[PDB]
Amino acid sequence: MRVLILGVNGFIGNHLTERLLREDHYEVYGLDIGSDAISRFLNHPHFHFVEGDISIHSEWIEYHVKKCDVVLPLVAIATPIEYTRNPLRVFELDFEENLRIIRYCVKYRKRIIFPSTSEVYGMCSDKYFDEDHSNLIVGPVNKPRWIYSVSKQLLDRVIWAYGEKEGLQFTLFRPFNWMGPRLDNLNAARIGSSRAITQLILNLVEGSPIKLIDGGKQKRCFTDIRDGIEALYRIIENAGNRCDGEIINIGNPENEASIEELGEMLLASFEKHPLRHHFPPFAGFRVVVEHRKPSIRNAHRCLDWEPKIDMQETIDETLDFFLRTVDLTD
Amino acid sequence: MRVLILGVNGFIGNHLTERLLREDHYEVYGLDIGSDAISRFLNHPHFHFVEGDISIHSEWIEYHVKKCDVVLPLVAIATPIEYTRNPLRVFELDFEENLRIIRYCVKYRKRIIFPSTSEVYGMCSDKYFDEDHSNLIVGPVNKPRWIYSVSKQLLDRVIWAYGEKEGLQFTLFRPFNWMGPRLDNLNAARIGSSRAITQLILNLVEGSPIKLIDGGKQKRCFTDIRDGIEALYRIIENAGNRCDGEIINIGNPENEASIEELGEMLLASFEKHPLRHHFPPFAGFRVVVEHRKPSIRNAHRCLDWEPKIDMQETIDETLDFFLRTVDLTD
Amino acid sequence: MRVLILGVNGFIGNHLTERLLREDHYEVYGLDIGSDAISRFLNHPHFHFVEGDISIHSEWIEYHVKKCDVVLPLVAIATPIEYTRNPLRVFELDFEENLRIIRYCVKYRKRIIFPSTSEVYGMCSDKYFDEDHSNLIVGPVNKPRWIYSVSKQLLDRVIWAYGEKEGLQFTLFRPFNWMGPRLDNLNAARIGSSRAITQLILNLVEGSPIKLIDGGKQKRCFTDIRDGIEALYRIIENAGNRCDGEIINIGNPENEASIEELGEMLLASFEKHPLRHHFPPFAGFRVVVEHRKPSIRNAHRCLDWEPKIDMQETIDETLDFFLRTVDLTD
Amino acid sequence: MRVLILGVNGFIGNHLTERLLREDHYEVYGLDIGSDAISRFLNHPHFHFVEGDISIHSEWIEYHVKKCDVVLPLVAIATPIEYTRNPLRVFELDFEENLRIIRYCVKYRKRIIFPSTSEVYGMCSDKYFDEDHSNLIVGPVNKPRWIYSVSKQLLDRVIWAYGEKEGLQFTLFRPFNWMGPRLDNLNAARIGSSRAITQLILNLVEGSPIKLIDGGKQKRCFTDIRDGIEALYRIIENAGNRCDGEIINIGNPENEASIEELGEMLLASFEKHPLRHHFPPFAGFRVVVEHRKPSIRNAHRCLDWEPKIDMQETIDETLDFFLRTVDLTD
Amino acid sequence: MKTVVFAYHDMGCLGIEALLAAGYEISAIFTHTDFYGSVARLAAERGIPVYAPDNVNHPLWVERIAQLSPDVIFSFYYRHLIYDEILQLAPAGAFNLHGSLLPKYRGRAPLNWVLVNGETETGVTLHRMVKRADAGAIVAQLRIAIAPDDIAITLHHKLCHAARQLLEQTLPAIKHGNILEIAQRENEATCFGRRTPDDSFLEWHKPASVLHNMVRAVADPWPGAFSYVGNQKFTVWSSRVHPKAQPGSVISVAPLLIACGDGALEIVTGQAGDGITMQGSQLAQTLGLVQ
Amino acid sequence: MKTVVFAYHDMGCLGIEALLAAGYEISAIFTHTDFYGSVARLAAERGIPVYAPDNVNHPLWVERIAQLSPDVIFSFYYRHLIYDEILQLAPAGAFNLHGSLLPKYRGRAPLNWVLVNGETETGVTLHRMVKRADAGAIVAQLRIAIAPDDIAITLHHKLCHAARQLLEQTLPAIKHGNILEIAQRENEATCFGRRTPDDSFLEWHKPASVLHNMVRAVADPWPGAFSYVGNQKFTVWSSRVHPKAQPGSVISVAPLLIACGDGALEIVTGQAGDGITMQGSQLAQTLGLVQ
Repeated sequence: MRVLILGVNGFIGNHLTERLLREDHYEVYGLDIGSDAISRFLNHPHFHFVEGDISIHSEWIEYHVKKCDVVLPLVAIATPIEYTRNPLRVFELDFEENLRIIRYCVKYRKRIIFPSTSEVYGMCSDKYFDEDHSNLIVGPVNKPRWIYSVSKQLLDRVIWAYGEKEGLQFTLFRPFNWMGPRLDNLNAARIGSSRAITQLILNLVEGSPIKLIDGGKQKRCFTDIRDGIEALYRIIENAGNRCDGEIINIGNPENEASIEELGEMLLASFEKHPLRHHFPPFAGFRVVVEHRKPSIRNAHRCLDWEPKIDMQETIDETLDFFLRTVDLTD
Repeated sequence: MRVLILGVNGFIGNHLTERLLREDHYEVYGLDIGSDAISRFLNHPHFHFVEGDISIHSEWIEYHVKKCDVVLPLVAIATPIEYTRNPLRVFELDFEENLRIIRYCVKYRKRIIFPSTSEVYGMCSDKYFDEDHSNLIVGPVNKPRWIYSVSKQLLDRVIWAYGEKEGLQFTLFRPFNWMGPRLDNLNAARIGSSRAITQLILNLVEGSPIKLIDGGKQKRCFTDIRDGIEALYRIIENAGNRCDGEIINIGNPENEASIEELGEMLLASFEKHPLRHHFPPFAGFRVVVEHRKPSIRNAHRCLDWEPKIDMQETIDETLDFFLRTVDLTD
Repeated sequence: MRVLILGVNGFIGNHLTERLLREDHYEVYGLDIGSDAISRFLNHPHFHFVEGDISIHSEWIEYHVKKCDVVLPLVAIATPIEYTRNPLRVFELDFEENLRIIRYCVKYRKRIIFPSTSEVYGMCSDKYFDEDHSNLIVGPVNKPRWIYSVSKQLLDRVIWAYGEKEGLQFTLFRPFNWMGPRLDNLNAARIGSSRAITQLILNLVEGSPIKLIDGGKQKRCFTDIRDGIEALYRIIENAGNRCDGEIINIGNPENEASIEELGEMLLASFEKHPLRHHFPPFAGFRVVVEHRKPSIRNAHRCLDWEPKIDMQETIDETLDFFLRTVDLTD
Repeated sequence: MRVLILGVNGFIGNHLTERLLREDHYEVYGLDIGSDAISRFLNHPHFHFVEGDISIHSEWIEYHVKKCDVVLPLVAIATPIEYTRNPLRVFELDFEENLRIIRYCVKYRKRIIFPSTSEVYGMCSDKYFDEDHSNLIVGPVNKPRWIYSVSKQLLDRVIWAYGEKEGLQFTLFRPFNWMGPRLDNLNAARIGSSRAITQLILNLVEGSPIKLIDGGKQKRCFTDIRDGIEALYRIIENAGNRCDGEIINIGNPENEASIEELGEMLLASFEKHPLRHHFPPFAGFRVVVEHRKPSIRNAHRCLDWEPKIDMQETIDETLDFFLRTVDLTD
Repeated sequence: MKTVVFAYHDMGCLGIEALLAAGYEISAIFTHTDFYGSVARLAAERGIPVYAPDNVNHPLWVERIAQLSPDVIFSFYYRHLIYDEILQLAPAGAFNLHGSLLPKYRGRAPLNWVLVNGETETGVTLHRMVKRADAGAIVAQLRIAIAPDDIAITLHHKLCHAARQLLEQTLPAIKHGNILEIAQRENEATCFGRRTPDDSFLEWHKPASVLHNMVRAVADPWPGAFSYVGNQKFTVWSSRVHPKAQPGSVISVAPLLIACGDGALEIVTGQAGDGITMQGSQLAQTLGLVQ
Repeated sequence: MKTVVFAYHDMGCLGIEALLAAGYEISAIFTHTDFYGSVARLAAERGIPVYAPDNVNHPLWVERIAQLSPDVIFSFYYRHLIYDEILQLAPAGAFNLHGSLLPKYRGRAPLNWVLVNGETETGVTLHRMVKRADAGAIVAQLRIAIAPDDIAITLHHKLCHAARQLLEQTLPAIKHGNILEIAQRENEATCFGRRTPDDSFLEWHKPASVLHNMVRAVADPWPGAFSYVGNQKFTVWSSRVHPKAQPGSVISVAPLLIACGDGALEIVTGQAGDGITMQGSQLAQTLGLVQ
């Protein structure tokens, strides 16, 4: 099984590649423009680094789709300010360039495992966002923050249509704030790591304040990467072909917190940490979609999966690794 | 001023062409695959029939965009059953082929006057659908009727983006149940005529029943083509460049009726008509988005326009012309 | 013999088409975007009007090259102010679009008869500009008036190279101020009519002044279209294949005058004309490459041609026809 | 700053790469079909060898333009006999293939640093060839040696036009007989090394005669590569953006000599050299554009540059390195 | 008395200064992003919050203004519609300072239009803001004469001076309460829209006096009145009217006189295209004109 | 005495007026296309031919100037090189009016650089134009004091006033003939180049007084001194210096005080990005600053 990861040089690429290389029947083709995040797999016999950029290359990516069996496109900009500061580039990369890769899979009859986004639900009023039943709610066109949500949704619909009409084999997945070791940088155009926890950990690391937009009462769910990657690994395995044509939220709905509470949890774990003294004093909380909890019935059904790691162990492990790998001279 | 109408062989094409030819400074290029609906302009010195089909032609349409100054793409399927029976074809024609025409305008720096749809608002809860402020509400992906609404909306957003980023000059318009003489056939892929009144008039003409889906309590607004075409003509004139980058609902919000009431109005006008005896007895009302009223402030502001024809005169005139032109031997 | 004239709707197109239709073995395909200048040939059995534009069409022109035997590309902007006001468009049309047509001839092994320009010699100091021996002299790059001269020259060199390397059959011709009935409009992008005499006749017709740039001491040669078209007709006939690979100046070197003298000659012929009273009084001479006389040895040798019409008869005939066809209500 | 050198495997590539790698903020991408001339940089962390050929590759070069910030296209044939023996190939490579690279820079908004040629001035009669004021003088079309000069000039004009119309950032440079260590081979299609000194040194090395075409009274200027490369390095640095849209002669106008004198200088330096005995006796001088001195005001102004190395030290250093690296067994 | 002010340009600056001198508490100033004074700089300097949204007719701004609880609202040359949902927030009402003798010259650019039309007088009016723009009752109106040699800029300074005089006494009067206002008679109103480049186009068939007024109306620092010599645009920066030829034809080139429908217009200074300003005689040569 | 003048800005206008008042015959004025007076408008109004070529160092202009036969040439704030082939055309020489106490501050923007460097004095100098720019012998030099509260615009007006005073007496003196000029001592010269946006960038590790001078040097109507709050640019339009924290850190937000390498700088007024000017306290909130 040849697995093509586009945008391997990051969080998901790292953790997914580790997982697949444990198993004896995977060849991982990791496409990216750099390899610093995964440099320890470069010498692995079943890892294959592929030089590339999905905006520049046509034929090279197309080739690698043909060569491989399953494809995971992880290249996208999901930086909120960018939705308003550089909307065209968000659209071009996240929509147009990924659409080309989708069409390569259709053409060579390959399976695609596509990262949809939890942002597709928008201001959905269900308490549990359900992939198969929840209505998707966005604001008017004069609220440009929604361009990312709606680009990703239209891409889902296009995948769905290729599936219905052209026999594309797909699974869509929606990560909810995955977190752990080897988080993407905040401005890396790679899907997967919780931007909210990376930002907060960054605040503590830099000694900048934690912004609570309107008191930080908006609630989010957070998912350990060990749980998340286990689910994604099962989607890849696709026991019984039970993931075919499915849309699967992957998150831990019991790991719910407002940004305020997430703030306090991180701070507690931080102040307790043996390396805390390398970092500045706490600059403080700064007052400047109200809920986003996944239904995980689809993951229960298709993957026989449920999350095993509590909030506190994921927080602690995520923070610990981040602090330990910070370069203190830079 | 060279005006390119794509899909001229219909309701809007007819009424728009009549209007522009009254004025001495218009050359109308009417593109279509047939000319029966407009055959009386074929000999007019300032009308130019152009053979074409927006799904087949690339270069020929591109040429005519370059040759002309302003472009009105009226080719689209807006037949509700088709959204569910032939969704891919609705998407391909209404979205993909119109997107090519948009990009021709961008490339040759031509003005585009694009028919958005009142369906973009979806289940918006505002009483008056406002182009600049109302949120757009659709159902889940498992409700495929929304594919038309969302295709048209994404096209608006793409036009908007070309406008912002690439200096495209556009005006978007949204017709609300325009009606009058020379209605499109129910399955013609041309935008503009109220499918609800055409269907009902057809019921009376054929002696089939009028379907009131859940009692026909859903309310719609209806607009005489003399009012509608006057507005569209002013968008073409673009006094003061006041229509640049604007989105304009064109409807008469005082001409509100449920399908039931529209039913009774048509029936009254029908039973009173001198040619009623050529048509079968009334087969009856058959019980089988709840409101769709436009805000017209944008049309007030940009066009200095307000609708002048009451419900009853539009109903009567629309019915009268339809009945008089029916071929009774076929 | 199928003769393809690109840009037939003008001076050369008219006079050439007349000449070829006198002979029984020519089929003339006259390509243009309008036909008003040649409308009296539209019904001729051996004239074939072809709709087209060399900047828009690819395949249609290519087709007509394949269909035909010999090709005369007459579309170019040679309006001096345009060289400085719209240099890119002069380059794109005159160079790039004509280069495509050249390559069509190369590909389908057709003969090309190409209008080079007398402007290629530039500030050549020979008294007689010689196609085979005179050096070409232009100013620095900071003198943008030379972009037209140098674009045309490079096109000649490219034709020459196709001839040497790819067996292209060509003749190049250089007209020197051809004049007669049916002059091109001053801003028509069609080669052939003396812009200097059209301007002057226009001054007299409009009652504007005749501009003598630095006293109008720069000397030019002027050629009756009956002489010019006779030469071009012989190039088409190509007796003995004696025009193959040749460059031929076509002008009358004895019809030499400064702009001042040309001015006085026109004015004398004007004041004497029976329709002079329909035109305003003379607004006067207004003080605001010094010589451009062709060698015609190549035309003597290849065509056995020499010019037969004196300055005065060409002036008189050119003016007379212009005045008689002016629309006095417009 | 990512610097893309196309045709790095030569004189300029070597000396430029050395210079840029001294500085800590350059990444050099050296594109070529071989690496023997630069093999000692292959292991450098900030040098990146790129396999390529500008006549074969489209997408690969395009990619590397996008990836990089500034581009230096050094691939061209400037071997005089080739202008007459293989003119089409000189045109295709030097003009057509470089034009593609120019258009890649335009498209991705990259800066281009382009080697124009001192041959553009041709037979200009100014004593000092001035980039901004000197007229360019070439012979008739029947003197095919000028095809190289005129191809390069038209390329300059096209660059200039992209600059004016399309916001291309460019600097043009004109080297005058740069010389030093690691001279290009005489038939390498790479710009930069004085063909006149390479030939002469070759005569001495081979024991062939030095050809003085008409007595070798034509005068040339010669420039040490340490001076030349310093200037080019400053163009790359572009302090104050003072090189934007500029054309810069880079030569030493005080290092003037006829070919005869250059001959005698080389011979004197040769006969004095400790390795002279490995080479044959002097075969002698053989009798078989008269001046080409640069104005360097633009380099003075933009780069604050003036040449520092006298004729004799450049001659001696150039000869010394050549002799020392000759393979005496081959 | 607390107030929220909408202001721009010199009138905006002097209105803010007058409110401050009259003891009003300015909670916020709404203005616009861009020779005149900057309301934003004045606000920034006086420590008054300042906002420049492109459009305030939205609930976001209604709420922000409501929170400021103005007793009264003033508009001093603000250029956009301030809708009633905002104006009604002020119990004491909203007042606008308009540069004309209302009801004449409601609308845009009254400074320029009064010169275009050759009025011999104009003025400043402070009036209540009602549903209908520029039609509310008059608190006070102060007339100024327009001199034959006034141009837009000199008239502008006179209007600003009149505005200062008017506000100095009326602002304290408003602070004391409602003033019996003078109704505008609709049948006497005139309204003008924003001037387009076409509105400063000189048409020579018109009387020289009318063209001269057009030159005065948009003289520097305004865009200038313009015409064409064939296809060459030129601007007439200053002119003089003079007491038998085709209109538009050159009577003389030094001085440069152009025949009009009636009388002649001397182009004292002007420029060709985007070239520099020069005396008419030089402009004539630049344009290739001859008698 | 006839002259050809190169002039721009307020200094150019006052220099032209002074030449005219001194009886010089101005044959032509060379200026540039664009709050200050327009030399072109002044020339156009006075009926003096005016040219604005981008570059005069070309034979076309040498010949045009030669034909005007100037006895003397003056440069009053012309911004480009006028090469010797032109200047040598005037037998009486060429003179330049420079805004500094030459030999100090030769070069560009002496008005701003003297404030940047915290000079307590500056002045205007009229000097002969020689091969080396701004180095010719001095005809006269007039010093003015720079007050602690002067900013670029107030100093500019003082310099213009000094220039008027200097020219009023020196121009007639030149008309009488050569004046014994005062040589500039090269060892005492300083030269400054054109200021880049980087030259107005506030670096908080510097003394508050130095930063305060930078604010003064480019205050409105100049571009303003600027810094960043992370990735957000802001401009400091006016400031105050105040007498134990990381440089660049916020000491207080009302008033807005920023710790410097030494002392603190109060941002009295400023703006965020291209936003409007506001008081420092409001700017602090706009930028999300807290103590």
